[PDB]
Formats: sequence, C-alpha cells, structure tokens
Amino acid sequence: LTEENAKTFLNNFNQEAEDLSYQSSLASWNYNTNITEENAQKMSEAAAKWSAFYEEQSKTAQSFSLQEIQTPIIKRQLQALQQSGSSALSADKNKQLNTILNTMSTIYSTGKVCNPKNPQECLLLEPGLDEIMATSTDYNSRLWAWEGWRAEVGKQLRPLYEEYVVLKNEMARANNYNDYGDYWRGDYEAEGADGYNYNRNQLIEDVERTFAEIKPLYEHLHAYVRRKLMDTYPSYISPTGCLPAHLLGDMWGRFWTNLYPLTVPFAQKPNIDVTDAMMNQGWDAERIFQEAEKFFVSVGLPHMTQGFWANSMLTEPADGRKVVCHPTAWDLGHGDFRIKMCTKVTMDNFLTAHHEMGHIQYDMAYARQPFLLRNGANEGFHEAVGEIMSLSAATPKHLKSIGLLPSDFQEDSETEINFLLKQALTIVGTLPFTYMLEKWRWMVFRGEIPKEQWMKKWWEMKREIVGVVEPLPHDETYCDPASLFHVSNDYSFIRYYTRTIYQFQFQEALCQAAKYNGSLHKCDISNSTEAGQKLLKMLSLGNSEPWTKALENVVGARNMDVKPLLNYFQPLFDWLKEQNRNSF
Amino acid sequence: TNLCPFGEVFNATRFASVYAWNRKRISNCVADYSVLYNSASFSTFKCYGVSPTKLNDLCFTNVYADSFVIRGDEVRQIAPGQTGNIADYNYKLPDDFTGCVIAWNSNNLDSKVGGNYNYLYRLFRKSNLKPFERDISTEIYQAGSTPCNGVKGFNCYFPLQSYGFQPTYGVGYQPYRVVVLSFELLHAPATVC
Ligand SMILES: *[C@@H]1O[C@H](CO)[C@@H](O[C@@H]2O[C@H](CO)[C@@H](O)[C@H](O)[C@H]2NC(C)=O)[C@H](O)[C@H]1NC(C)=O
Ligand SMILES: *[C@@H]1O[C@H](CO)[C@@H](O)[C@H](O)[C@H]1NC(C)=O
Repeated sequence: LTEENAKTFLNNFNQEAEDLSYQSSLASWNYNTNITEENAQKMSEAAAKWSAFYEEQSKTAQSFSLQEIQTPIIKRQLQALQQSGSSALSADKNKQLNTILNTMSTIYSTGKVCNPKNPQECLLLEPGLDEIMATSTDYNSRLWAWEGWRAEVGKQLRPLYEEYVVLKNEMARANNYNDYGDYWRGDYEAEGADGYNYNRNQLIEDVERTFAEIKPLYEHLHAYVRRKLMDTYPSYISPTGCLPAHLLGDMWGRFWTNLYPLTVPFAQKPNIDVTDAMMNQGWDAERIFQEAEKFFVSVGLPHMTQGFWANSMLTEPADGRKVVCHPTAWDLGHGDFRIKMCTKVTMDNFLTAHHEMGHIQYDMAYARQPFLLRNGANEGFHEAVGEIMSLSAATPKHLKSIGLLPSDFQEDSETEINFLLKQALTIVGTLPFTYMLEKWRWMVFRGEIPKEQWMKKWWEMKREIVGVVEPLPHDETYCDPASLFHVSNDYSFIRYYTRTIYQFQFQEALCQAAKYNGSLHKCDISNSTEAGQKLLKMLSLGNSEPWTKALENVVGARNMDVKPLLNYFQPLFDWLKEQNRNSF
Repeated sequence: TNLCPFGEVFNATRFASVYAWNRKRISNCVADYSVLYNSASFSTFKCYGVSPTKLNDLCFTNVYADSFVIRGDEVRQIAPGQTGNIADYNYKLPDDFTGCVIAWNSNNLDSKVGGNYNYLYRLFRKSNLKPFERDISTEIYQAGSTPCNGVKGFNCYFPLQSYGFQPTYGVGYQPYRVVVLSFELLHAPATVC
C-alpha cells in the first residue's frame, strides 16, 4: 500500500527495460553497420531474454487486486503492466505458434520472379528494376503474366490460413476479452473523469451518419481519368464491361509513376526544373539540413546533440558497398536520439528529409514522463508530426522568401492545382478501402460461413461503389492481405488511415491563429513563436491526459472532425464538381 | 611557500562512489584559490554567500573535501531546500551551510564503451538521511511480506542497481565529476590559510 510496492516494481521495470532496450538498439546498430549474423544471434538472445522477463513481470502483476475503491492517477500504468499480452497459454501451444510467422516469410525472399517468355531484363522483384519492369503501360504482353504469379503464391495460402485463423483463436479465448477483432480496439479507452470516457461504438454512430452526405466526392473522380485513356486509343475501355485493372500497375493506390506526369489536361504550363538549376550551386546532403535549425532558431526549439551531426551517413559508397537503406528513425533508448538515412541528393530528397526530421523533434518533447510515456502518445500523431512540417515547408512562397527564387517570377494562381493534385490523390483513395477492410476484418473471424461466398458479393459491392469489373474472372487462388509484408505480419493498419485527417486538423489549427488575411493557403511557418509555444505543450502530454480532454481544452472536440478537410478544399472542389455533369 | 596539495585530491586515479564515500581532512595548509578562480575548466562554478575575491582572506580551522559522481542533470539540484531521490535517499546537505560547489565533466576519462557498472547508489532506507552521513551498515529494510527472511517473495528483491555509462549518451546524462568544499569556523586555532 501507499504506492511504494508499485513504485519500486515500476522503477525496477524502468531500469531493466532501459538496459534491455539500449542493448537491443546497440545490437541493431552493430548489425546494420558491421553485419556478422552473430550480432543478430545476440539480438535474438536478448529479445528472448526480454520476452521471458516481461512474461515473468506479467505473472508478478498478480500482486495486488484493484477493484474500484482506489482513485489514483497511476491507474493507467497499473493496467498497462497488468495487461496480459502474450502471457498465459500452455508452454506447448504458443511455443510452436510463434514459429509460424517467420517461417511464412521465408517463402518470399527465396522466390525468384522475372519477365515471362523474356530471358532479357530478368531479375528479382526488387525496386531497383521493378519500377520500369512492372509499372509500364502495356496491354498485350502484361495480361497473363501476373495471374500465374498470384496463383503460385496462393497455392497454399488458403489451406495455411484456414488453420492459422482458428489457431490464433486460442489467444481470443484466453485474452480476457470476447472477440479477437475487438481485442485491437479494446486498448484505446481513455477515461480520466466522468463524461470523458470513450464509447466503444462511438465511431459507428457518428461517422456512419456523415458518410452519406459525402457521396458525390467519389463518383466524379472516375470521370477525370477517362479524359486520357479514352482519348488516345479506343481499346482500353470496352463499352460492354468496365475499366481494366492490370495496366495501372498498382492496385494498392499509393504511387503513380505514369499518371502523375500526364496529369494536368492542358499541359501548356511550364513545370519546375529546380533540381537541374540547383545542382550547379552545390547543395548536397550536408549543405541541405541547415534549414531545420534555421527555422528553429526563429521558433526557439532546442538544437540537436553533437552525436546527431556525428551520425549522418550521408556520403556515397566507394564501389558497390551497399547497406540496408530505408527510412528509419529510432529513439535508441536512453537519450540517444539518432537519425539513420543514407540519402543522396534529389528533388524528393527535400520531402524525405523533413518527414523523418519531425520524428526526432516530436520525440524530444515527452522525455520527462519516464518509459511510461516515452512510447508513442497516439498512433496517428506519430506520422502526422513528420508530414505536417514537410507539407508546410513545401510552400513556394516559403522557398522564395529565403532569397533563392527571383521575385521577377511571381507566383501564379493555377500551379497550386498541379502542386496539390497528388497530395489530394494519395490520401483520399485509401479511406474507403481501410474502413470497409477493418470492420469486415473484425467480422470474418466470426466464421459464419467460410470464404467462398464473400468474393461474389465483393464484386457487386465494387460495381455499386465505383463500377469496376474484369471480362474473364479468375479462380479462388488469391488473398489480398496475404502478399503484404506490412499486413501479413499483423501490424497496426488504421495507422495508414488516421494520418489523413489530423494533418488537416492541425493545419486548420495553425491557420485560424496565424492572423493572416486573404486566402487560407498562404499560411507560412517561418518567424512564428506563438504557434510553437502552443504546440510544444500539446506534444508534451503523452498518456497523462486523454486526447478528448486535450482537444476540448484547446478548441473543443469530442470526436474526429472532417469538415475542416471539406471546407479547406471546397473552394477548389468547384472544378471537380460542376465540370463533371456530363458523366456518371 | 608550503602549499597544500589539492592536485592529488582532484586529479586522482581511483575514484569515490556515492554510497561508500569517505571524508578528506585538510589541516596545517595554505590556501591557493586564484587557480580555482581562473581555472577556465568549470562546468558549473556557482555558489552564493561567499565572494571569491575575499575567500582568499578567510581562514578556517577544519576543511572537509567531498568528491563524488552523479548524473549531469542533477548537479544543480543539490542545494538547501531541495528534493529528489538523491536528496532524500542518497545524500542531503544542511540548510545553514554556505560553502561552494563546483562541477566538472569527465566523459574523456570516466566513461567508456560497455556501460561501466561499478558505480552504484543506495536507495533503500526507512527514512531520509541526516546531513553529513556516512555508514557502512546495511540495515534490513523493514519490508517483509511476512518475513523477507532472505526469501524472494513480495517486496523482497535485490536492492542494488547499476548506472550504465557510454559516450553515446546525451550531454545532460554524461557523468559529471563534482567536488564539495566544506567551510566552518571552530574555536580551535585556524592554521589553514
Ligand atoms: C565491423 O567491426 C569489426 C571489429 O573489428 C570488424 O572485424 C571483426 O571483428 C570481430 C571481433 O573482433 C571478429 O569476430 C570478426 O571476425 C571481424 N571480421 C568481420 C566481422 O568481418 C569487422 O570487419 C567490421 N565489419 C565491416 C563490414 O567492416
Ligand atoms: C588535472 O588535469 C590534467 C590531468 O592530470 C593535468 O594535466 C592538469 O594539469 C591538472 N589540472 C590542474 C593541475 O589544474
């Protein structure tokens, strides 16, 4: 009692966890720098030790029953440590259960797939050549080259998954909850006082009423793309059926390697050749990054550590000395705060740099709330922080006021359309996918009927939503969420959903307090301290205060608000709305 | 003429811990303070109630030198009318005291690769420590689920933990080397000047 046993157990938890996390981060660093596979063996050993020790902590969480009489603030930590997690179960069941996902992944890296009936340009499905060997608009020699590939993958995915889904039902039966689908959403509850509890089904009540009034947003998007496909050659869209799905190259709807260039219908305006005109100056990776601190001295945020600029790895290799190059920012535990990205100099390199720059500044805000709140405060804000600053820095007037772009070339009123076409494209085509997918994902593990009737209704749903169909349907040898390294391995998938809304919420939050007349698109970041002052306090909250109470105090928000998103582009939605009356 | 060797005390070889530290005696010596004033190597040389110019002219019967190592952030938290884990369970200063505190940085010497775990800390005690405390006893913490009779049950666990040290840590958590000067006046003659 008197919160000494809990304090001491949690402090020992903090010490051991910091040591283990620092060891694991150091092992990751040594692995990605001096790979020898015994560093990876020690990685596995330390991870197994950490897991077993954490399971013992979960067992020792049976140390004090709670009931209701207490009203402390440490109750969040109490339930976090008492969380069952992967604990319990027989030592035989989960011991073979955890040996499934890794051995599933082995059939992917060892497989070799290249151009069929073409010994030339034959190479593995890797992004080095995939961009040009897959995302090319070809019709005759591409139709039958992917059915075989996606039937070869799905040869054993149905028989494996039909047992996998029922074998994971053991965690559903011993998770102290009732349904595996609701297990994920059962950890989002935020209560600090009466009237600020999160209702489990608040989403299904509020969002679904508002989804009806936004219908015309989607039907007319299809009328835009037909301005190009129907214009060139009269063999893409057959009148009997609907538009094809193979020539696009990516059914995931994330990147467009050929739609993006040929996007503006008029194509008379001059594009931007900034990189060609700036390569002569000498702006390399080290010469680039100074913009962040030049902004932040005007804002007031703390500078980076000596190790931050001592650990860059922005130099070219000598001869073919490749490494694992991916966007990865890590906390690395006890105040390390290191960024790792081996980047060259390109135009999109600017869009890269700020995006992971935001992560470390956001992390350097809640370091005073131990390891209890050093975790991610919210699943959506983590990427929103990285992307909001970047999109704001993407302002042409921002990039002109520094002294680089001549004032003779004044800004125009039609190029913002070209700027924002892809920005409004990439973050709009995913929301219906995710909303259908997550709810029906929680529906399908109930198993009312196996999966040989859902695909039939899938096509009817798609036709009544957008009207997409292929002339000769395939057989049942597929699984959409299976061939994905970020889905099959069971990560958080609403994290690719939430980031669209909160960025616009915070952009509106700044633009309503930026004291700017005229339009609402000319919001600029430089030379502003009040915004940073009001922002740092929100960053430095963590799991201490519910987001509901925080948003109430800031502006008033019981739930999500998308009408900022609607009204921030409705003055630009005239083109999508009124010019599209001659088609359905 | 006949100066008191502060250098061997400061630039030592084997270093003191925070839970087993011992006093150092200064008697029959001469004071040389301009070196400290213009040392030019001082992380935090701040102290109130004494002025360095006239500190040369002051003489005291007994002088105790205290040196220890703590986390860089809490170097200024050691003061009268202060709190914290170190203040309440590891080391506390009398409020009436009016000496001076000096901070150094020893990353180039103290730290190493591998997280030197020799340095420790004493957290477990039933109460707060009286000022100027030194004990070798390790009295049983009165927390016996039922007996703590050397049995690992409830509230009975290992009380000693480490403090890792690598150069990769942040500046605020780098090990700072801190020395404490004790000043007091005794009726006995003051041969230290
Ligand atoms: C990474 O650093 C090590 C440190 O010397 C380099 O040499 C390895 O050292 C370990 C430990 O002494 C030996 O067990 C290995 O046999 C050494 N050679 C290796 C791992 O190839 C190592 O060469 C460095 N790695 C790279 C890629 O430069
Ligand atoms: C202590 O630091 C170094 C290491 O011994 C030494 O060279 C220096 O002269 C000393 N500082 C003094 C004597 O003030």
